[PDB]
Amino acid sequence: NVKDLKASQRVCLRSDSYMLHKVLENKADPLVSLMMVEKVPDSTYDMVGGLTKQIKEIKEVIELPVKHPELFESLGIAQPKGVILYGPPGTGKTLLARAVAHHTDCKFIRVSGAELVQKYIGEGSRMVRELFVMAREHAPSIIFMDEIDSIGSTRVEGSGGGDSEVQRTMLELLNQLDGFETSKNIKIIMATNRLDILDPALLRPGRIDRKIEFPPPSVAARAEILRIHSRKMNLTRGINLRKVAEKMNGCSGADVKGVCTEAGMYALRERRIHVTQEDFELAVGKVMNKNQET
Amino acid sequence: FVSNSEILKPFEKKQEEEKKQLEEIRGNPLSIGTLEEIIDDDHAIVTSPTMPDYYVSILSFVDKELLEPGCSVLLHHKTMSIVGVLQDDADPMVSVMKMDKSPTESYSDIGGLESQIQEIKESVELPLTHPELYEEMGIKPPKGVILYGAPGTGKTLLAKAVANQTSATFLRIVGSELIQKYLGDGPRLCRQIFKVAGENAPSIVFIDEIDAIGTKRYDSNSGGEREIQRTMLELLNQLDGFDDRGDVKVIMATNKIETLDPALIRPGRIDRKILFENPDLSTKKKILGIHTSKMNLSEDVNLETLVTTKDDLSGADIQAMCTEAGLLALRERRMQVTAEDFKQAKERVMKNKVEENLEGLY
Amino acid sequence: LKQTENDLKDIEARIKEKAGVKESDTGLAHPLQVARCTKIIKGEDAKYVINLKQIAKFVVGLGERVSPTDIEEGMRVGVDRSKYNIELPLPPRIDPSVTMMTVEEKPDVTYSDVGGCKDQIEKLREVVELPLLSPERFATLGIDPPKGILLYGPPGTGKTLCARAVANRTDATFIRVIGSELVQKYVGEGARMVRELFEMARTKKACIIFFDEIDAVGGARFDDGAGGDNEVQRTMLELITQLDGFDPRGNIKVMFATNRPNTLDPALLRPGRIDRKVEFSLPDLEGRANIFRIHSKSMSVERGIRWELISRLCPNSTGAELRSVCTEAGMFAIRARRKVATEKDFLKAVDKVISGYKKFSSTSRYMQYN
Amino acid sequence: FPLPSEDSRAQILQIHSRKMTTDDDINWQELARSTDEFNGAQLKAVTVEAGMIALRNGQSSVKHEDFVEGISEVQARKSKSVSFYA
Amino acid sequence: VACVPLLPPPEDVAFLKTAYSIYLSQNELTDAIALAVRLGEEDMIRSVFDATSDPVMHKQLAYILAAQKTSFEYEGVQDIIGNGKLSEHFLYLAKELNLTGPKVPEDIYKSHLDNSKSVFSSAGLDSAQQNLASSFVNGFLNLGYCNDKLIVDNDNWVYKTKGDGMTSAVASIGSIYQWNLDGLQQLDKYLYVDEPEVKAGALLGIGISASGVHDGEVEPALLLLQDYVTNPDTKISSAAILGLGIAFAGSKNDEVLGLLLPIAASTDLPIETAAMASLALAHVFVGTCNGDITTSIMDNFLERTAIELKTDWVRFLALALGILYMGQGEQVDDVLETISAIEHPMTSAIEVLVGSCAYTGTGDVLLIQDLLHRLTLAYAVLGIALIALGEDIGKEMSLRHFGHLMHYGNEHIRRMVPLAMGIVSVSDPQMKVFDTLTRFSHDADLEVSMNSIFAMGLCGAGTNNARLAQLLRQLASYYSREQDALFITRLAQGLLHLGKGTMTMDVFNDAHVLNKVTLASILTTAVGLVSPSFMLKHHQLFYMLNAGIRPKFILALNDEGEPIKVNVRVGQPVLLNHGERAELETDEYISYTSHIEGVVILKKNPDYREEE
Repeated sequence: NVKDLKASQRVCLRSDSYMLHKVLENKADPLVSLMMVEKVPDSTYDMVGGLTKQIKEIKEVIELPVKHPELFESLGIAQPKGVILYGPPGTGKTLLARAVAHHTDCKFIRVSGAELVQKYIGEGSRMVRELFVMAREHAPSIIFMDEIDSIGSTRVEGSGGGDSEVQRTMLELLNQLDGFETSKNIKIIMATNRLDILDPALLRPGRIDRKIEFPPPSVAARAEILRIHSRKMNLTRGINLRKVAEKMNGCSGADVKGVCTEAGMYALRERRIHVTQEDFELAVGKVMNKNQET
Repeated sequence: FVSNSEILKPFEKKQEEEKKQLEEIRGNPLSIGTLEEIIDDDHAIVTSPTMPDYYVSILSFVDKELLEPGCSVLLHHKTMSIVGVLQDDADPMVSVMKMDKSPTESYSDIGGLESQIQEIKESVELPLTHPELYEEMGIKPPKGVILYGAPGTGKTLLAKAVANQTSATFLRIVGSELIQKYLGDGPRLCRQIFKVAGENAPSIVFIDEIDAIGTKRYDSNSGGEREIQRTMLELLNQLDGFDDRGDVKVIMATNKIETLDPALIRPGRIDRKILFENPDLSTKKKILGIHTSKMNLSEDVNLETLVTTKDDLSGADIQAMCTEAGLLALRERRMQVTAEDFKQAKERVMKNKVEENLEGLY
Repeated sequence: LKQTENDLKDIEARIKEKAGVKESDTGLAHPLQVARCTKIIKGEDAKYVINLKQIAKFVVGLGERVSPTDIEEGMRVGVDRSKYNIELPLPPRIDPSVTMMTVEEKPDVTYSDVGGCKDQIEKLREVVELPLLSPERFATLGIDPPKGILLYGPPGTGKTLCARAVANRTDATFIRVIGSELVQKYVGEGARMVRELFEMARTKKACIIFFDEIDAVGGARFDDGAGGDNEVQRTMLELITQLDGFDPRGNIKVMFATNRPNTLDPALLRPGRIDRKVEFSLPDLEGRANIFRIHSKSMSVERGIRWELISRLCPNSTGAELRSVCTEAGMFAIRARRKVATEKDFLKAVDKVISGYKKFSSTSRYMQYN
Repeated sequence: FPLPSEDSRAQILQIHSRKMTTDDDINWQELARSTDEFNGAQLKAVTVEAGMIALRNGQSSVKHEDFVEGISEVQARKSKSVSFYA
Repeated sequence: VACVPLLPPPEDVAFLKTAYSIYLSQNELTDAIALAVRLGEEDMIRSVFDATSDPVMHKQLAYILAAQKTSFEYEGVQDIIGNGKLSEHFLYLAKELNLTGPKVPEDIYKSHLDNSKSVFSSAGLDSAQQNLASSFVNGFLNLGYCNDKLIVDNDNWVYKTKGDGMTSAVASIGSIYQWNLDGLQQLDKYLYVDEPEVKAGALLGIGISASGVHDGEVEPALLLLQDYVTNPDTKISSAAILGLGIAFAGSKNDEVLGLLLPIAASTDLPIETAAMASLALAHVFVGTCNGDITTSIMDNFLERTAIELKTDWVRFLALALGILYMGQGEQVDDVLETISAIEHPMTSAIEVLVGSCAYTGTGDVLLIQDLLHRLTLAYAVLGIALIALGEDIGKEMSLRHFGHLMHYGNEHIRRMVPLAMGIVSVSDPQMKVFDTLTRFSHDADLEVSMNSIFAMGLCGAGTNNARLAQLLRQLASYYSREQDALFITRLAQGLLHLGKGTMTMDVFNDAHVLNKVTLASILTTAVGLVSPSFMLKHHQLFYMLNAGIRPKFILALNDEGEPIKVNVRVGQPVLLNHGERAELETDEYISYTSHIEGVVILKKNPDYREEE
């Protein structure tokens, strides 16, 4: 009958008459085209370090208006808005922002910035409300702006073209979830590297609360990934994470993963099952040679 | 029902028989095509991804008003002649358009600005629910309003409260995405917004922070970039070339519209000027005092202490000083905020967005 | 339940409508994109079968004789692709294909600025209305009415208001086509697709089309473009083609709109596609005294008011700028709650609107020649 | 296309004046001297707008003054103004 | 007061009997105006005003009272102020009588029209096709001011047209002198000379000014009716019956009934086309109790002789029985068993209209369900949908009963549909009414679509403009359909701009009672507005709408010569000043006994008193 027919269901149809015979299968498993939404990602507690001052700041950003928003109305204030996080190159900030959805009991939505810019008839104009429907379907989620973020050294994140239109889209989004919907369960976290093209219209007291700065690399910051990635990577007991880090330079979040990757390539020549401190010094200068270029 | 006996008797006899005549002209493919043009001889044009070729003639069940040039219709099973018509609803395939919702808004936080609040209400909210005074007087009311200054300080928040005071359909259209590197996308999507929405009288379209369009200088058409100047040329058709009965209303709130203004506004279609004003002692009390209606804090601290000596703190600046000081007190799980968080929240707001030109004396 | 019983006589008449279909029952079941039929079973050379599509492209050199006895099969035979004419058997040819056309009815606009338009509107009447009255004076004297005409000035101060007001008294077909959307992407979307409208103008008579937004079409070039504006410039040259070889000026009119006259291509502005130019500027004082009357015809005003002293406060202006004075004067009766329009409301409005409200943001030095 | 001279503009105006009915008071060398750097596109507008001046006067045919009034028609910005002349 | 016929069907009117009895303390005369009315017992009306100790309130007791119209203007109820104006027991003001009887108000309404000014009109011009239409709106635009001085300059007013269009003339320009006492001097100048057919329709413009002032006539109008009858061409006398018919609005008079009684007794239909006086008698007895008209109607049935073969005058008696008994309820019960006693081939198609007129404004389920089986019969229709004119709730349950007027295999049923929603909204516009207009005259039979453009002007009563601006200039291109169809278009523009556009018939009343005279003249025209419908009748059925036309009032007066600024929520102005028009909105400050819309006496604290 017509009461048992769900929307968007795979059924059977006759050849010439096209008559519906019976319901065969259900809605297809893959959704849309590219779905980067991930709940409880591979980063749970410790993946990218430096979370000492980061957890303290992000705790009052996401958790409070999402989990128990009634604490703000009881106090008399309103909900906060997206937060901007910036730091030094060679980090993995994009992977660091993916762990925000763990302790907050929500999901993580990633949106491509450069792919949002579209020529001809603008798709990104409709992709704003298309992702709004996806944001409406799942309330516990965090929408992220990618491809405008910083995975490393970054110069120009916006200009008179479509690059700066991604940040200008947030002007109508903050007005949609508040000046129109008057309900917002989703906080959109931004990212950047340096401060150049940000306009005073985008930075407002309560549109963007605080811009968090990440700590620069140091002796203790070079053992950041060394205390985590060493779990799944085979090493020996003569490996001192703090002492070997003293012989490195300019590698904290991103490049230490690359130095540990080059250490596996050196063990392939010896064809052994272990990697000692001798193979580390070969990857200290080789990785820095690529960073000193250009 | 009463008529199910007498009147229904010479009814259902021809009601079921015509349904069998429908099954003769319908079947169950019900192919959905597209009608390009109406012919007085009752003939149609088929459209489909399979590239159909048909001479099909327009059948009954449709009229001249229902048939539309380029909207989907139902087709016959074999001959593929037009039968029914598809009903449009939900979200059209055009650019981003809001449908409806009821916000909760009033005049509270922007209190003290009532000097310029009652001004915009005269040309917007009043000529809506009371369609009068234009028959006796005969002067056409203005269309939209134009606001230039710092948004979100209570000038744009004023427009957010007016949207609810209309008690009708409100529309919000994005004015950013038109600046795409593609040439010619600007004037297209803008025309289809006001043409399809012309059925519903209330619109009140709001746009925020357009810094691009409006390059003119000495001549009307220069040799500059075509991604900008031609996109504005569509707005001239809406506000001047083709004018409605007062349904569509365009509102643009940006930083400085000076150079932007006299390519669009025209003398008398839209008359409004609202600029950000430094609040006096009376306005600052109504802005900060009403924000604390639901807020709780130490009874030993006066809210007017920092009002006497302060530098340009609007409702937007107070929104953060309430949130920043609130998050510090909430860490200890207390609904009241101490006095130390009041001055601490004012410094970081004044030391960041608030900067003067260091122009003294004069 | 009107439609319920309307199909009772329509389904019975559907067979009568099918009686016309009974002529050709083959291939299952007048504007057309390209002429297409199924096999054309009906059809020197006798029968004529031609179709252009992805399958079985046909061509025939001869023609002009009766094979089909008027309509045949798919009913669509006639002008498409150009190059292709089936005339002799009652053609459905030269018909608008799939396209975007804006066609409205009765663009009613009243008089706006008569101050400097006294003899200026008469030049507009000599365009359209003149051949529709005494065409005999054209053949005897040897003169022809103006076709192309240019509108330059501030953006709709009573210039454009006069353009839409005169068109209402023409009592002909009105079609509005702009230049901003005209760009699009594909080559021919802004030229060949609009050429179909120009070709139909010679077919369907009593048509009037106002070309709008010529700044997005024409304009002068130095380095010959930065790219993407070539089709924008080719559309300018496509407009010349319709006026190049041949064209009647009786049923076809050309009118532009822009903010400055010479910003176009200096070769485009050359005469013969523009016979006369509309000079729109700030008229004199006493000429605009009728504007104050037009707005006060339907407006209640206190008897005894003196318009002589009111016009002295207002310097040289346009028709729309004078309505803004009465617009704010109408708002003086809203807040201050005036019964009628008084003299103090008008004397203050000039200093309130022009002096007080207007201030900056106006067109002054932006028109010289270029 | 070179700038037509006196005798060059005369032969061009003779083409568009074939269908024109005149009073035979026109001197071809007289009208060409008042014209400077006017191509055939601008010369054609003179003969067309000449009869339009006689339209309001009710004249049966154009005369030598009507061709001079064709210059008085507004094409090259020949119209009048204020100040130095009135 | 307004909730009486809400949950229960209106079986008893007893709720309207005792109301003011609560007000015996402070004497509230505002909502107590209409209580015992519509019954015909006026003894309880005079006892309501006998509690007044306030000499000042009598100024406020004029405008709110005399708005009662039908059940007020009866002899002695309208003069109740003039009865004690000499010897004053309650200190009834003598000027209040002139405020009740509309002798004075023509002066104060003319002075208030200078606030919004006006647009005058003249020059009926030419083109007899458009000339009858040119003078139709020409007379309605000038109401409130005398433009007729320019009309006298015209010599031959038409001279082109023949038939009844040449007959009725003064009626077009007679609306300028409506209610005007001093305008009767120039109005009587249209009697002598002119044209023989123009002189025939001279009385139809005279009776327009006598509506409602019938008790205050300075000259008797009974002799004016007989003067036009004694003229040659007795058909003129039948056309002069509706001349005084517009003036039938007023008290109950037996002098006009005694003269029209033998006219209907002549009974020659085919020769002079006369004896139609019984059709106009419907507006004579309204709101009172009398059975005299029914007696003369019964004796005209059984005849059906060769002279009575006319099929028109027989149908004129159907509408007269429903208007006389409308809203009464007392003598209606005796009529239900009266006419039904004698049976004729056509009987139940008439009398059933009287049974539906016992209660106006509220639908009766018993009467609607009983008439469904009987109709499945020309005048048996209107006694169904016209039962409730004030209730929109009954329309939602009757949506399938309105379908009984639309979709059938017979095309004659589609002819009567336009009057379903047109008679309800004729006083004030609504939302879903104007949406009914799509396609009418494009059908096969021309007689099916008539009231289409007619209902455009009827429902168009209201402010200066309406929602017809889309079809306003579109109807002007239909002149190629029918010759009379072009004048049909002007019928809509005339009612929109009637009385300078600000004067229309509406439902606004201080007693919350609909106008009986307004609904009487509208119901007087039921099947067809013109002659070519069915057989030949008359073209004179238009101007009868001028009987119940009176200008409304919204003004705050503490004294007749001392006005005060008002406040009304209407605007773009917002809280507009005195001397303008508004719609159903109250005021700000507090008056003494009322604080309602209309003329209300205010009061202020002598310590702090706001002065204009």
